[PDB]
Amino acid sequence: TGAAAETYQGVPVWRIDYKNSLIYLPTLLDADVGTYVRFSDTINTKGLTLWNEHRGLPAFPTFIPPEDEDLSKLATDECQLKSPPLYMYFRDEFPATQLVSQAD
Amino acid sequence: PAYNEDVDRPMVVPPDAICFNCDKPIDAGDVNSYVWIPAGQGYFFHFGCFKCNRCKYRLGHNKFYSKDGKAWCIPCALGRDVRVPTRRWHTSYVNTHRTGSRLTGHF
Amino acid sequence: QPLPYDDERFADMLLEMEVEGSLDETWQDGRKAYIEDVKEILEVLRSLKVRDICAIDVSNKTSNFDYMLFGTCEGPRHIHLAAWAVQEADALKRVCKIRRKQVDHTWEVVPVGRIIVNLMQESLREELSLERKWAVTKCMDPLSVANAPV
Amino acid sequence: AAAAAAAAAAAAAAAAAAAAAAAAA
Amino acid sequence: KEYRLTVPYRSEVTMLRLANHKAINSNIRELFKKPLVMNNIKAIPRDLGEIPRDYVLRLLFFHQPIRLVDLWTICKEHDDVPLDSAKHLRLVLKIAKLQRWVYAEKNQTNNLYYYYVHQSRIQEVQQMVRASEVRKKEQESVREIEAEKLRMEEQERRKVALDENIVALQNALVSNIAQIQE
Amino acid sequence: VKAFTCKDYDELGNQFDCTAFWFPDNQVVKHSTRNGEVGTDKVYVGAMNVPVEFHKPHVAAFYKAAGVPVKHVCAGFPITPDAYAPVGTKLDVRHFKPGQEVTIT
Amino acid sequence: YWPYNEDFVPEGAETSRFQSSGSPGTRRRVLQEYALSPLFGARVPCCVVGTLRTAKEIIVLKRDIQSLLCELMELPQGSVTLGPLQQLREMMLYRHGTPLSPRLGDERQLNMDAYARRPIAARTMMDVFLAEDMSLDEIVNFGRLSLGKLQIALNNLRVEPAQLLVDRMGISYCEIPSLDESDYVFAEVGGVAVTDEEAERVAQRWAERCE
Amino acid sequence: RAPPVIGCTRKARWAGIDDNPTITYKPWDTTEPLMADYGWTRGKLPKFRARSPFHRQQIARRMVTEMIRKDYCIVGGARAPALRILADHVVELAKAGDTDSRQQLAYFLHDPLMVDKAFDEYPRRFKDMNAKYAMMTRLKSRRRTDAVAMYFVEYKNRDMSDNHKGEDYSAGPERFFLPPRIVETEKGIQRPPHMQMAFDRWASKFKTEEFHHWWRLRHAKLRYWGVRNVPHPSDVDPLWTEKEEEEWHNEMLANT
Amino acid sequence: LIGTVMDAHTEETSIKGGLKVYARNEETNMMLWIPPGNPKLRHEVTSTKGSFQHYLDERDKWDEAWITG
Amino acid sequence: ALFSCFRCGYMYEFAVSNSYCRKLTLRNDHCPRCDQLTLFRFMSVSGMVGNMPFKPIGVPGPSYATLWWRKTREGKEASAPLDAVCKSDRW
Amino acid sequence: WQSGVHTPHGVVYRGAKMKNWPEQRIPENFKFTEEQRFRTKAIPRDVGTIPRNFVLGVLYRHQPCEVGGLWEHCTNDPEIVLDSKRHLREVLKQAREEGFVTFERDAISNEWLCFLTRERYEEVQRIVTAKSEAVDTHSGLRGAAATETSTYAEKFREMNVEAKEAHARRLEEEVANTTRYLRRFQQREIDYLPYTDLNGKVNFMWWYETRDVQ
Amino acid sequence: RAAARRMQLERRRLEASTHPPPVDPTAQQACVLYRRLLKAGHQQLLVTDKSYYARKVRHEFEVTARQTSARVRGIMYERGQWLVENKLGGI
Amino acid sequence: GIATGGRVTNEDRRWWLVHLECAPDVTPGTFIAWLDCCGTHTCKKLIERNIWTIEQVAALDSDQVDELKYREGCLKMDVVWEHARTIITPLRQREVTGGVESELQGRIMELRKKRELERRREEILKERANVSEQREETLRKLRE
RNA sequence: GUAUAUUUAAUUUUUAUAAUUAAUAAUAAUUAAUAUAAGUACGCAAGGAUUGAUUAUUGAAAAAAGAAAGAAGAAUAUAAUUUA
Ligand SMILES: [Zn+2]
Ligand SMILES: [Zn+2]
Ligand SMILES: [Zn+2]
Repeated sequence: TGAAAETYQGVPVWRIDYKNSLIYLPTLLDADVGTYVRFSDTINTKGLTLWNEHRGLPAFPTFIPPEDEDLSKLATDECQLKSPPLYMYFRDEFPATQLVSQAD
Repeated sequence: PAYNEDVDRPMVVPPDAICFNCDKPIDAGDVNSYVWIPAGQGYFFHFGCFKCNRCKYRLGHNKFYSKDGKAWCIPCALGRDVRVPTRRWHTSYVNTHRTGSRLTGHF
Repeated sequence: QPLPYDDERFADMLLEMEVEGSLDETWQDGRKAYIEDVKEILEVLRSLKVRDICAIDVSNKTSNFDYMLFGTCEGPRHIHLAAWAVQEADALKRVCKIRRKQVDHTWEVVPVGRIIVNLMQESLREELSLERKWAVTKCMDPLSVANAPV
Repeated sequence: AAAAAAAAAAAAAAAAAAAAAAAAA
Repeated sequence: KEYRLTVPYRSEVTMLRLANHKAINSNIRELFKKPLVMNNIKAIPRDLGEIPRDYVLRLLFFHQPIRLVDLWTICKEHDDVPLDSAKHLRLVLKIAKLQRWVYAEKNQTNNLYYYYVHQSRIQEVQQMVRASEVRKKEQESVREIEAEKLRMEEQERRKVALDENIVALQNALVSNIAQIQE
Repeated sequence: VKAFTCKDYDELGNQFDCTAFWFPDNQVVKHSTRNGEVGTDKVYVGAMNVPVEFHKPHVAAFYKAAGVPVKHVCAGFPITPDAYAPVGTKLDVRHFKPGQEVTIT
Repeated sequence: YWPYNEDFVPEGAETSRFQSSGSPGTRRRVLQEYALSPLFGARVPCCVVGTLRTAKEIIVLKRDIQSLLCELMELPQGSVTLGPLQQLREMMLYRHGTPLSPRLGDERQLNMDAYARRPIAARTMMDVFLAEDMSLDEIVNFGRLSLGKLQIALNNLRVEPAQLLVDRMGISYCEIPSLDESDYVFAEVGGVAVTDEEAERVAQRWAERCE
Repeated sequence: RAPPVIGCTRKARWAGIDDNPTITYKPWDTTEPLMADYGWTRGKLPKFRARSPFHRQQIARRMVTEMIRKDYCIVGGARAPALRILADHVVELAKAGDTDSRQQLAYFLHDPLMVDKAFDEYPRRFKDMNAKYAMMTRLKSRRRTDAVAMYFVEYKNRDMSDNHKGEDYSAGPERFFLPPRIVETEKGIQRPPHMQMAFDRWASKFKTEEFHHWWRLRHAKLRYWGVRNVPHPSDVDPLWTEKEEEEWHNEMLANT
Repeated sequence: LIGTVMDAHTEETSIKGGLKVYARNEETNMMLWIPPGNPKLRHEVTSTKGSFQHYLDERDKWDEAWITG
Repeated sequence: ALFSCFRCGYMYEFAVSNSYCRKLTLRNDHCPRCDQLTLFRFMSVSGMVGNMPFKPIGVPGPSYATLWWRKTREGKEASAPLDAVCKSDRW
Repeated sequence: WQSGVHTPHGVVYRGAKMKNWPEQRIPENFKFTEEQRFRTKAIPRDVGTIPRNFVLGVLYRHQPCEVGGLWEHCTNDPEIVLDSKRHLREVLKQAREEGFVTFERDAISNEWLCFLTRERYEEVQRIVTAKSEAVDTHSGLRGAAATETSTYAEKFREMNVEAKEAHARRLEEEVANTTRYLRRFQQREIDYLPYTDLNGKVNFMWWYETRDVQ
Repeated sequence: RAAARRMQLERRRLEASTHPPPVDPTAQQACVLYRRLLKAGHQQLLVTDKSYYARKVRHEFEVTARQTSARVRGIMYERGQWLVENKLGGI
Repeated sequence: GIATGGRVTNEDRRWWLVHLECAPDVTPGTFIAWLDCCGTHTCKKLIERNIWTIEQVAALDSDQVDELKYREGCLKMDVVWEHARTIITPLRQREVTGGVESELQGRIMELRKKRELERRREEILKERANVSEQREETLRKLRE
């Protein structure tokens, strides 16, 4: 038991840092540091499509950075893209429908 | 227990410790063959002198009865006629330098 | 110059923290209930002919609610009707309705945000004196935690 | 020596309500 | 095959426990636990003698009614006691009973109390009186020795002051000599 | 590459044990197709630059034949013809989106 | 099983403070002041010089290197300053881009049509700074002049300060690294937006304290 | 959220390090110089075979003491890297030179004389050396006993070393109790008087004849136990004789 | 809640931090680990310094409560 | 551990490591009270060098006799006459 | 130790300096952080034959010795071998453990007075006499002035016959002046080397010399 | 540490013994407290029914005090004083 | 700070400036060990060089830094030197004026209110005792 | 129902690269809590369902082409921390 090609399916992305070329996924892998992970784009979920007008469209075929911008002219905090919340409510509590009382 | 702690009382042997029976000094520096009993007061015996001062025999129970400053075995002290021992006569079977007495003491 | 509290050092630390203006800054919150809403609920209950309406503020005291309301009703049907009326009055910000099958035929509680209304019968109200407990309980003293465990 | 043990639930509601702080202190 | 011996850093308590070699000041607990033939731990020598008997008699006279446990506690409280473990005391009481000095007596309580025989207690009373007289004489001699010691201490102070004066003058002379060279 | 691990927090009080993956120099290393069969189009993407002496002779020969800078690792992705990118293209981490769904192998 | 024994701190011993004040508001205000404060140890480098030798050999010639650089940049003697000598790691597996990476002979901007970089040409580095009063344009001009002179000296090598530096001192590299933009643009401290007036007031206060 | 594999789990001998958040338990302060845990994980020294961790600690102490006594030591198997790292730690203690460091080294080693020798010579010997003070060569000659790789662990900067200068270890001396061979160009060196006296006292024991009787008795013991190539105690000859003593005395006087 | 500091994971600001607290209400003794950077768990060390004697006695109180429980 | 001169009774404390297992029960040392090399007898245990796995340092614990000896030699009453001479914390 | 950090600035001990230890200035603004100050250690000091003999001689001179009085007497004495008050306290502790010095809370004053054990008083007297005789025999210049020696003997006899308290005080003042004058040029250096005994306990071997600063 | 804690507990017990215990108020004090409570309620409260508040306080005074002990009566008297001073705790 | 890789950067300098707030009691004369990444070896070598304070460490020069880092064996001496240089000026300003905008008047008022509130608590306890004594006296009167 | 043969599990050690087809782990997991719809459909009335979301149930996996008797670590978590 051990070394084996495992494949987590549909892990949401959480944070992109294109200055340092880092992607943060809100999960923990059972893999050692330095492993060459392969990232692919999930094509559907819950009977829907990942790319669509309701959610958005990708940089098809890939992302081509503009000409004027220069990553060497930007700090690390100016080059981070945080994802919208994955959950809908505070998971310590319950949703307002199931909650006895809510503060708002 | 083992190694009875002697912090309160150092448990040292004075150079001029006199044999309880023959009344002669004990020189602990040369050898430890002598017999010491703290009983904390202090008692000292030569290995030879440990025998009863009256019958000059060993102690069956390893216990003696001091009388007139001299150690007399329980039979002699109680008055029962001394019965000659069989296993050994002139010894005491005690252990030298408190080793047979280190079991009891102050902690 | 000792201090009556069991833990003198911690009690002195807490007193200094409270005086310097740090406990209030840390605990400050603007989500307090509204006496106007309390009065509107009082008027609704009076219109529905509820008896012995009490409004006890619990914001200062350690609790999970502010401005608890207590009322006594003549029967389970009256309790259910009053609860429905309270929920309808809260309809604007209300998120969900109460059960239509009264689980407890002698006690119904409608939570309205920070405010909570408890409608009971006279017997149960006299049995459990929540009003007396919440009126007698002392406010949240920061030094109160400077005592022995229990 | 450091924790105080008390039986508050055995007391009546009135006592446990009007003398909780006094007993705890 | 014990965890303590397996520990990378053997503790001193475990080291002492393992130190069961047949030598002076070796652990007595381990030797006693070992078979009698293997080791040489013989019977504990005790003095069931006249001086211990007199000490026990004095303690009993002080606490006329007393249990064995209470007498042992009093002995423990007393600093310069020639007894230990209370087994020496029990043996002393046994020999005293055999010699008609101290006798036991049963009571309604499950325990029994040791009293002093009437035909032998009178000797203890005079023995205690003589001991008190000797103590008073020793105290008077100690007071005389204290007076002699204070006088000798005054003389010692005088001669020590003389020695200090001469030594200080010698040191001053040495320092003055050492100043000339520099 | 799997860079490190940290903990982040949502706008709400939700804590996520995030794993940060580093994306070194990435380039489309090769294009493949099994005799033009439909659906067999594949793009091979490199992972990280590497010296000449690092790789085995056959791997070095493969990269020399490709003409792309030598890469330590090369993965493959089945795609559609419209998704092709020229060999030697530079891929930025912004190829993905903050909130999308990724398959991690 | 507690991590700390009762004697971890000496009995009846005072402990030094670890934060300004218990008040969160004043703590945040002090944090904002310090964050918006200008850097005090910041020094833009006029030019980073580099040698293929080791620090234990370049320390002896460090002063001579400084004098020769000052002569080369046509400045009054003692006008330039040298930063700490930094020896780059002897990486068995080269990794371009790391600060402690031996600088290569060339760069892509210099030889775009090359299938590899030229071998290592610097194992130790030392920054050269001018007077802080010098403008950014002046610093850039001095760095470019020094770089051009050193490049010409190397080319002709393949008397004057450049030749002396190349031959005697042994330096065989020089660069003008980009500005350290890692600094933080504190537009919000403790969740509170930094108003322009507040930022200007903090800057004025720091300037007054410095003067 | 929790990781997939929860708790401290043992992995393969050669496995990578993952930064997944788990409660880490260390037996003690592994950062201490001479108190290092032995294990097959990358953060621990290799654990050479022993009957117990206490026995492993005893073996480590013996190896370090022998290294200090004579810089060069030949050790078989996984204990070679452990010995090298322990020697580096001893050098670090010596360079630190603190009284607490000296007391720690005294606790560790078996020989206070060797503790003093290390704390006296290693500071100046490795003042100019940063990190690696011990080298570990691998010998192509494997032990016939159990066919285990042998490693020659040596200290560096022998020239800067004072008591070990000009020593060549290509081949051991004629007798183990004689001073080690000396390079021809370094024949005039003189060792510290205290170390010289200690070595002379140690060698006198073997120079005694009762040692010759013990040697013959060892021949007899091994012959009885089963070791094959043990010549009969009738044929064995003493290691030390008068003519050899005077020749070696002349050699020692010449070497100084 | 108001509590003491039983332990701190790291000595300098970092996301991989965390701090232990021993809150003690009327009749509740809860020892909790709180991580920094959480927008909802606003934890503030209200004093500029701490007392090791206070830490010791509070730790003793927690130990007694845990044993009794 | 505590070691006491055989004759003098002067006691000194020193922890014993694994390297000196066969010198715990008995020792030989230059006692200060008597200016001669004298035998020293073990009396009590202070604490092992190092520490056992996964436990605090002081888990083995000094013996009560060692604690009492240390208290007598460095306590409030003992330190009072000397603390005035020089604050034990500094010079 | 260093004057500026271990003591407030301006505090200097006129004892015996350590060999090769550099007296380096420290800025007045210097101050430790409390945790570092707690974690700070101290170099072990000599508690052996010479320091204990010196302290016993000082106590023999001034049988009633207060704390400040004892320190001042030690500083005044020209045979100083100690280095600092910490060294003095360590030597006093060693003497107490050996069973030489006894500390008593004086009834007249709260200060802790010091006395010498009567059992050890004979040993102290023997040590003092032996040291005095050794110094007298070693001093080569001493005895060159027979007239001076005779006058000093006459002074000793005069002090013995009369009340010698004033004479002793004047001699103490003269000794202090001479010690200052000596310190102006010479100084007693201490040189130490650590070693490990057979028991495994790290100790220090010390030797004291006299160096002329000039 | 245990000895110090026991000593502190003994000191606190001594201080508590020195301090007086709670006492049962007299009829005049009870009437004054009731009048103050009624007047304060009438002046302050606006949501709760004044008649119900008066009835509840009357029932408390005439029932709970009699049912409980003297110490509880004194505690309730002090609590009523606290309520009068702190605005009835919010009503 | 301690984790700085290769050269020091404005990010590290700003980190040091930010944590200056978290280190209030630090004075320009503070002992050198407070400097980030200053190991035992580094501080021992600085003491040998007679450097005892952050002010002196910052006052050092490039040649001294080089001879400390490459001949004395000190490691990260550049890091500690940069720390001292970046922190000295705020420390000097703090020494000249400890609390700027700290509202010393506000702090004095807070201390006065703390004293007044403690005295008020003691007076409340004494008043409770007096009330208990008055109740006892009233009970005595009723008995009479 | 007391390791041999068959059988099965795994391996045969960096293979730049999963999948044209062979075989092969998950064909309605129900259930429980709360809310929506809705206080609706329906019912004489009291009364009052059907019902895809959230939570609970916590895990998520791809075989076949390259050079081989030391420790896949020059082992103290850096593919050299200066090092003589
Ligand atoms: Zn005899
Ligand atoms: Zn007989
Ligand atoms: Zn002795």
